[PDB]
Amino acid sequence: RLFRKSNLKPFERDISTEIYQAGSTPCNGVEGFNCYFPLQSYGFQPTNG
Amino acid sequence: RLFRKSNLKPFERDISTLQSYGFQPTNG
Repeated sequence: RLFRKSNLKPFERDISTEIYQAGSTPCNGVEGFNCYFPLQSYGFQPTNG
Repeated sequence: RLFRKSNLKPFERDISTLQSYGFQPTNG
């Protein structure tokens, strides 16, 4: 997760995966110019740092 | 909007993000 509505309390986890709205204009649940999905993936390499 | 850090100056709008609103046809 990279975006959230607010901060997270200690020992609290969240499962819901919806597009995180940041600059209004709801994106009808897809990636948007203002609102952005907080759930992304890592890229791992065998020869990275 | 129902929550904010402080009061809003006149003729100032904010786009940063908020709760949805419900309408009924047979309401008051």
